[PDB]
Amino acid sequence: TSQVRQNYHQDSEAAINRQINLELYASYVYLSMSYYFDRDDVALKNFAKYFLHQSHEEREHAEKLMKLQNQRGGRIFLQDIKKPDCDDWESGLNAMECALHLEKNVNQSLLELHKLATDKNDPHLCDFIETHYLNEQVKAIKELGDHVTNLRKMGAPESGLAEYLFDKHTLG
Amino acid sequence: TSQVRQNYHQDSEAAINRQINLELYASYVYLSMSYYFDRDDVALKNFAKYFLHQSHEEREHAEKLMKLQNQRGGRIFLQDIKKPDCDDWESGLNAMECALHLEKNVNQSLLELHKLATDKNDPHLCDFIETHYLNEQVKAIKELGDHVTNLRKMGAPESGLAEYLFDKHTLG
Amino acid sequence: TSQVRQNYHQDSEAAINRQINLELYASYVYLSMSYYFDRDDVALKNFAKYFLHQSHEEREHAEKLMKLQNQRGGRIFLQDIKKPDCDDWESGLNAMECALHLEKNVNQSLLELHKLATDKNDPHLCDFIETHYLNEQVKAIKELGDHVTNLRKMGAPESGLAEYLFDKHTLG
Amino acid sequence: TSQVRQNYHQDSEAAINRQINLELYASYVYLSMSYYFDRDDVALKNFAKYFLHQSHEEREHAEKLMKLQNQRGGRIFLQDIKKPDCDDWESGLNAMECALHLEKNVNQSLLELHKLATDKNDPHLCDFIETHYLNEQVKAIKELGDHVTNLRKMGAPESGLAEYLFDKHTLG
Amino acid sequence: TSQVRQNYHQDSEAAINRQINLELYASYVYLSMSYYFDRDDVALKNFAKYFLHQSHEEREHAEKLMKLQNQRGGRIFLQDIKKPDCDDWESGLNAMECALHLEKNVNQSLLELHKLATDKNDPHLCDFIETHYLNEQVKAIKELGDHVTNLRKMGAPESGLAEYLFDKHTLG
Amino acid sequence: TSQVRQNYHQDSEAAINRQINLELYASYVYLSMSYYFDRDDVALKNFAKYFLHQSHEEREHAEKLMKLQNQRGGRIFLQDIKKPDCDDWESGLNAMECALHLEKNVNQSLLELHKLATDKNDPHLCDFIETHYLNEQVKAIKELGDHVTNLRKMGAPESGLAEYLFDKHTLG
Ligand SMILES: [Fe+3]
Ligand SMILES: [Fe+3]
Ligand SMILES: [Fe+3]
Ligand SMILES: [Fe+3]
Ligand SMILES: [Fe+3]
Ligand SMILES: [Fe+3]
Repeated sequence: TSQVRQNYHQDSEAAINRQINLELYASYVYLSMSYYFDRDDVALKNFAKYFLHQSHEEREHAEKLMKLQNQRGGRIFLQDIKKPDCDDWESGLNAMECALHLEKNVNQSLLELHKLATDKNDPHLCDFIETHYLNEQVKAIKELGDHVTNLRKMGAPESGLAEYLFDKHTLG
Repeated sequence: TSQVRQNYHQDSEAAINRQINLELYASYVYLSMSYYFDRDDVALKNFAKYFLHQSHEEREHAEKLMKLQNQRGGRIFLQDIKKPDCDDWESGLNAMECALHLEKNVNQSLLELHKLATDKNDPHLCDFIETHYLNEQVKAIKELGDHVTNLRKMGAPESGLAEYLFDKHTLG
Repeated sequence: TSQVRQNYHQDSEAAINRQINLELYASYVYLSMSYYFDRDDVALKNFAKYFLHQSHEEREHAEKLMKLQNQRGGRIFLQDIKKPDCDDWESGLNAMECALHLEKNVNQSLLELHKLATDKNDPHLCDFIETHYLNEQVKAIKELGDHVTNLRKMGAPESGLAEYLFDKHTLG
Repeated sequence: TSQVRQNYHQDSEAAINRQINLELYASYVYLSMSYYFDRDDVALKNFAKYFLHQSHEEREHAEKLMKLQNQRGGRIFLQDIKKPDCDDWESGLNAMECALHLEKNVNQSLLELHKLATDKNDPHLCDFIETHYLNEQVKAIKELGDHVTNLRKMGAPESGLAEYLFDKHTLG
Repeated sequence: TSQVRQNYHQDSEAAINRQINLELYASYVYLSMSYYFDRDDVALKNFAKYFLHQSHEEREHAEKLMKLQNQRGGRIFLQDIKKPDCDDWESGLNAMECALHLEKNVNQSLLELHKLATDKNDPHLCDFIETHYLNEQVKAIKELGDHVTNLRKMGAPESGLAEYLFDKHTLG
Repeated sequence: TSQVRQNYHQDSEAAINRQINLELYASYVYLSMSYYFDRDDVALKNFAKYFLHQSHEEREHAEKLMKLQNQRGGRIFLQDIKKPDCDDWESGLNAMECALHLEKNVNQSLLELHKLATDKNDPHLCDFIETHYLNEQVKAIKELGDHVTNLRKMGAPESGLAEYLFDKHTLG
């Protein structure tokens, strides 16, 4: 046992280890997306910048979870990061839609984790997810929904003018 | 009676009290409009900013009227602010059209008030409405008519590209 | 349903809509109070400034709640803002006492809302009320209790010297 | 009763009063430790600086708890601060080990207090302990565990070179 | 024996250890006083600030005595800090009166200590109490007597206006 | 085929895709290493900082390779990032030794890739590996060999003083 461990269930430690894997996978998906819009046949530079910064943020999220593990006396066990479930992302609209789907998946995993903490009487873990994850996620979900709405309104995916214009004004 | 009251008819005091209620209602309508364009299914950020600043201005208008009441020795009596007559505002064009309709309603109430002052020999009240309200209103009406014209020209409400583009260049 | 809605009960959405109405009413009460102390027969300038800034803060509180509604995929439904339950507020002490009463009413509505979130497993809403409302309210209640205590000590409401002196040193 | 009291159980008030006593005792223990390493026969200047700043922090923690008591309408009742349970602290390693033991004791008292708040439906108190105490404590526990690990690795307590070197590089 | 001990009687060492306990108790009394005037039913903010800074000063006095002990080769032995002899301090005037009483108690303990040094031929200890304690105490006693005089003159404790006014102009 | 593809063999494209996977794996190994030295039972803060920055660099290396793929008209295909082959890294010396082993593995993969380019007449790819990878790798290998030499000289892994001292002076 760790000399610093206090009120840290094995279930929580394990759930944290799984959260790290999911955040790392999310970063990989966004790195796939960013470079999709770097192709000469896509060329949406701002779409690429968006998913690159999202990828970096997800990595920061994983590194914060790993730090918490170490601070709670839990032991970080790492697993394989699976390949993004897609390689060709089609339009910018489909990529935003995929991103929303993945963010709502993380938020749920995070909510399930907050429930575990609430069920194991882990007030510190609760505050941590509330303080550093929950609202961030609600904020990403809303940004993506709005991106998706505007893209659909401007006529994307069929209007390439829209995706290009969306790139210059919003993502730009 | 107030020790500072001089040439202030009861009719004017009452008309001022009613003007305050209308300005407060106008602020509420614009607050409804601003948050309509904050929805994930609308996402017109600049439309939201426009109606938010309009809401703030209408509140300033009410507070100036309340100050005048106190300065003229009139007693401010407040009434219930009714709920904006709409909750779903549809397109950005419909919201601008509603805003014009409400501004022309305030200007008329203001003109009727200027008539009361002119009929009660209240030169101070007259200058006040002339100095702080009338032209402001003519200026809002013209800005809204132009917004409405450009939106209709660009193809709004049916062209979402137009509303989005209108948001980025004019409201933006 | 909203594309961004996740773990957001109808009860919570409705409770948020009601919280917005109460915050808007609180702003109206403080606007009534501010202009009460702008009368020539009252003339407590700092009392007026206090309740004006409180009014503005309550409006900011409502606008933050409306933003949260939009971010959680809830739909903002607005209701009529009732007239402040008083028009003549008597002394500065009575106004502070009314303000305390209304703040403890909001805090309770907020606490009841935090309970609903805790009962619907809404950790995000919980943090939101904890992060942006609860302590703020405890802080307002304490400022008002202290204002009320000092006013009663200095001899207010019967000592006009006290209310005037309280205005210059504390509110001033 | 206090005019500002709302949702504040007697149990919580009492638990807060006891938390204040423990934080004050912790400050006394750290003041004993700081001056232990100021002796001519010890002379670990940085060890002294560490426990002095820790002592000051614990005092700030008590003063924040006393402020919360006053803000919640609870009445601060103070008890005797017991003498630190030790006078000679031996090596720097033993002092760090004592400090860890005492920090894990405070964190537990804090966790028990968070449970009381969670059991009395005190969301404000909950956030307060989460916001200002819990993570701070997890952070102190981890800093001390690491200090203890490095000291044991470098060969302390038997190697005076280690304690001296630890003083110059880490505490220094 | 300490390698640095020279002309340091056991009586002096013990008297220094007792002086430390009294200074620590004085700090506790002032911390009780400071938070008394932070209550919603008292609300004398400047009275609170006064006794808080006094509390901090008394702690500095104890820490200087502990440093001297270490420098003279004496060994610091710590005892329990008793609870302030009061919990409710009534008026600001009574608190000042209590503070004077406690300061004259410390000065006497300090004078008795200076006598011990003069009787044991400890010129260094003599200068230390003369240099860092005696005049400071005479200066605190005079500030408190003057505070007490002005409070009694302005009509305190019965005039709450006085205590409030005293807070804004002198303590303020 | 891509409209920008010219002198880009399928073998090279595939070798680039494999290089990306290896660089991503290297980043994962360094992230495992960094957090190993963040444990309370390890606590080598500078060792953690070293492997964290190395992890970031390897990610930059992968992202540069992905950019080159897009610029040469090759299509990025991503595969699963395997879990670092170790979870407990033992001493700081073993971690450096592992890092050397992995860097010499990447350099070889890079050299094999430079051979493929030289064999397919791809002068651009050749310069790219020469310009951005080869020397960097020779420079990392030498830094790690030197780190390993100094650690072994100072007595690590058995001397914890050495690892701690190595952390403060070199990594520090
Ligand atoms: Fe994330
Ligand atoms: Fe207006
Ligand atoms: Fe509010
Ligand atoms: Fe503490
Ligand atoms: Fe003193
Ligand atoms: Fe690399």
